[PDB]
Amino acid sequence: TRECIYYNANWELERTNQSGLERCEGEQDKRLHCYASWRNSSGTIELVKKGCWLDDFNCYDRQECVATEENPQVYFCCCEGNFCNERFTHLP
Amino acid sequence: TRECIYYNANWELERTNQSGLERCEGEQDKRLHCYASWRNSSGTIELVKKGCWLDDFNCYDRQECVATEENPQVYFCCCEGNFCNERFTHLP
Amino acid sequence: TACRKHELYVSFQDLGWQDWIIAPKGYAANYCDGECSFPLNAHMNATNHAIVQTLVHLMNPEYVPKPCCAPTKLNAISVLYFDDNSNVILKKYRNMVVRACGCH
Amino acid sequence: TACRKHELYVSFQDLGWQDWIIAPKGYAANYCDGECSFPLNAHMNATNHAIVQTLVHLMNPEYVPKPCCAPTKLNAISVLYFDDNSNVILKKYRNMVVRACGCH
Amino acid sequence: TLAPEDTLPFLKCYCSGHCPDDAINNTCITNGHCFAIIEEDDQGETTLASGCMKYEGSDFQCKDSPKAQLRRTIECCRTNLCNQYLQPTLPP
Amino acid sequence: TLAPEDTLPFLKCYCSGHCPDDAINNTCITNGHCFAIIEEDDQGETTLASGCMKYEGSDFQCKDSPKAQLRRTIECCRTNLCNQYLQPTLPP
Ligand SMILES: *[C@@H]1O[C@H](CO)[C@@H](O[C@@H]2O[C@H](CO)[C@@H](O[C@@H]3O[C@H](CO)[C@@H](O)[C@H](O)[C@@H]3O)[C@H](O)[C@H]2NC(C)=O)[C@H](O)[C@H]1NC(C)=O
Ligand SMILES: *[C@@H]1O[C@H](CO)[C@@H](O[C@@H]2O[C@H](CO)[C@@H](O[C@@H]3O[C@H](CO)[C@@H](O)[C@H](O)[C@@H]3O)[C@H](O)[C@H]2NC(C)=O)[C@H](O)[C@H]1NC(C)=O
Ligand SMILES: *[C@@H]1O[C@H](CO)[C@@H](O[C@@H]2O[C@H](CO)[C@@H](O[C@@H]3O[C@H](CO)[C@@H](O)[C@H](O)[C@@H]3O)[C@H](O)[C@H]2NC(C)=O)[C@H](O)[C@H]1NC(C)=O
Ligand SMILES: *[C@@H]1O[C@H](CO)[C@@H](O[C@@H]2O[C@H](CO)[C@@H](O[C@@H]3O[C@H](CO)[C@@H](O)[C@H](O)[C@@H]3O)[C@H](O)[C@H]2NC(C)=O)[C@H](O)[C@H]1NC(C)=O
Ligand SMILES: *[C@@H]1O[C@H](CO)[C@@H](O[C@@H]2O[C@H](CO)[C@@H](O)[C@H](O)[C@H]2NC(C)=O)[C@H](O)[C@H]1NC(C)=O
Ligand SMILES: *[C@@H]1O[C@H](CO)[C@@H](O[C@@H]2O[C@H](CO)[C@@H](O)[C@H](O)[C@H]2NC(C)=O)[C@H](O)[C@H]1NC(C)=O
Ligand SMILES: *[C@@H]1O[C@H](CO)[C@@H](O)[C@H](O)[C@H]1NC(C)=O
Ligand SMILES: *[C@@H]1O[C@H](CO)[C@@H](O)[C@H](O)[C@H]1NC(C)=O
Repeated sequence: TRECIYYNANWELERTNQSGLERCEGEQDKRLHCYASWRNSSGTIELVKKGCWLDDFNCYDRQECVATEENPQVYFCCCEGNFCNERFTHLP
Repeated sequence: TRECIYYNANWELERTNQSGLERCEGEQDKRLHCYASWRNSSGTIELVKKGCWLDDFNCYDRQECVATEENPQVYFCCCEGNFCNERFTHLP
Repeated sequence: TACRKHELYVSFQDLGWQDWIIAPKGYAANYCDGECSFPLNAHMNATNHAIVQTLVHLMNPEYVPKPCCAPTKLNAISVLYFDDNSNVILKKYRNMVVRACGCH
Repeated sequence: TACRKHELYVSFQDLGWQDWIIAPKGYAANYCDGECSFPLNAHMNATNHAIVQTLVHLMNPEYVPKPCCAPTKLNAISVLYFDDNSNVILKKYRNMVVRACGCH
Repeated sequence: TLAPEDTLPFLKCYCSGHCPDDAINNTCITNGHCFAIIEEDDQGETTLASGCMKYEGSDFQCKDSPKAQLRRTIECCRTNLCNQYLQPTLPP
Repeated sequence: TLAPEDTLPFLKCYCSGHCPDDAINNTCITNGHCFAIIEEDDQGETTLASGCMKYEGSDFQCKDSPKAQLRRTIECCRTNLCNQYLQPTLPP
């Protein structure tokens, strides 16, 4: 019953939506999270994909989208809640 | 898509039909047979159960209901076809 | 050796059920046997988790065992058996014979 | 020893996929292990054919082997992986983690 | 309305051998039968076991041992905690 | 319309090792990919194999061997009978 902010830079590739509000759909008795993944390079921020995510251990009871990876190619953060795909940070 | 003659002596026990025409229902790519089982004792014939039967090796391409068992408690014969539950015999 | 549906005919006469089974007096209950090894082909029907497990088995052959050759499709058989009060009862026993196999 | 869903966390870092898997960097793919012996209880989820096979194994312990402790319920996991042209792609890989187990 | 092989768990069985992760005070919530097996493994030491069946396939697992290498006796009672006060003895 | 993991079998793969019961003139009708594995078992004798994948899980089975005890190389081509004229060689 979750809801995230769906964003996709490859909308023209697969004939999909570049943004919008995505209502989450998942299995029963299972939690549903939101995810945000972007590209950071020398102070420039370029979001690639935001949306829904199935049950995952890495984002249990997190109210914000904080990426803990130390300098990966694409930053990723998982958050449990409603509309937690609004903002993001790279605090490791 | 088969059809057999459904007969049951215990109709009052399970609130079912004592006779009738039963349309067979089985899995796809599988054959469906009819079966007839009765009680024979010193020349007396008393049918107990006639109806449908799933895929079975014992009644491949048999156009009649012939019981091959040598003097069992309840005679049984399996036949492949449509309305092959009409008659039966005890030729071993 | 590979994941393969073998043939096995089990007779109720030698299974002690000849007293309460009118018919059939024995059916073909094909048993599933073989081994599942990398790679898992098209005919060796496999799941994503089976592939992941058989890939983990590559690095750690002792911690995690290989997937198992287990049935994937089953069919029911009709059985006309006696009751406790010598009553004839027909029942379609589900999941009795094996139609296919695969790595689980 | 019994049919029991064990716990196993497999990390893509040691599986050589760290170059094309953005996240997750490792998921809990519980593996299924144990032994299936007569009788098969309520929690050891079993089929009619598994019971028939484990009953035939009683008389002939050499001809027919015992049923196998294999998964019965599986769940999908979301994976955000790279493509061949360095394109980020999300996919829900089905049948990845084990939720239950039983004798097959 | 609903099949007896997928029947809602109501029966209560007792627990000495086969004993699940969530049985409380050695009590299994089952839907089939209650069973008590007195198999003694090969070595003279004798064993005991009392647990809950899954109903599917119990027709096969509730008759006496037809022709098995060891000797076993399994009583299938459908009364709550009937396997409690049960001490079988293998017949020669 | 239909998922790519349950895609209709169309591709044609060749057959030297893993070879099904109904492949005609060593030809498998598949829906995933065509693969050719040159694993040599422990003993100096070397082996060869060419067959058809099931597409599900091929993403894992189509990269090079990450860290395995023996050495293997698997080329996943989607062209009809591409694994035919393929002779891989394990790199040191
Ligand atoms: C994209 O990458 C840039 C560059 O790495 C990130 O800027 C970084 O922002 C963090 C915010 O916590 C800065 O860390 C903090 O900075 C100051 C001292 O400079 C102080 O508040 C703390 O001690 C802490 O170190 C970090 O310095 C800064 N990096 C640079 C090179 O200036 C940015 O956050 C990234 N954005 C996203 C959306 O990932
Ligand atoms: C119910 O049981 C009775 C009694 O066993 C069956 O009667 C039997 O009918 C068969 C028909 O083939 C007879 O066999 C044939 O009989 C004559 C010689 O008597 C001859 O045509 C053949 O050489 C062959 O032997 C059999 O003799 C007869 N039994 C008796 C005791 O008279 C009857 O068929 C059974 N009915 C059903 C529906 O099962
Ligand atoms: C994986 O699942 C598939 C699909 O159920 C199994 O494929 C099946 O394989 C059998 C054995 O070859 C096929 O039966 C044969 O088919 C043809 C019919 O013209 C003929 O060669 C034989 O008379 C025989 O009946 C069966 O058709 C085939 N099923 C399908 C849908 O193609 C496969 O066996 C499973 N894997 C394992 C390891 O069991
Ligand atoms: C046979 O299938 C059943 C049904 O899927 C499996 O039963 C499941 O067993 C697990 C492990 O005990 C249960 O999880 C536990 O449940 C309660 C929740 O209050 C608690 O004790 C623990 O926190 C844990 O989550 C699970 O609920 C249960 N499923 C059902 C529907 O009752 C069983 O494990 C399978 N057999 C084998 C051998 O795996
Ligand atoms: C996906 O895209 C469609 C089509 O663009 C969205 O429907 C509306 O499209 C118009 C333009 O035609 C936008 O201005 C609107 O914002 C879109 N939304 C609404 C509510 O009118 C559609 O909503 C998008 N999302 C989904 C889930 O289909
Ligand atoms: C099962 O029994 C019902 C009810 O008896 C059958 O319906 C008809 O019932 C009347 C008596 O009420 C009989 O005289 C008729 O012969 C029955 N059939 C028809 C076609 O009218 C019903 O047909 C039986 N069979 C099934 C499959 O439901
Ligand atoms: C279980 O047993 C404990 C002590 O062993 C007792 O206090 C309690 O009544 C029992 N509870 C349940 C839920 O059976
Ligand atoms: C298979 O090969 C035979 C000879 O091996 C040949 O005559 C025939 O063309 C081929 N048939 C098919 C269906 O591939």
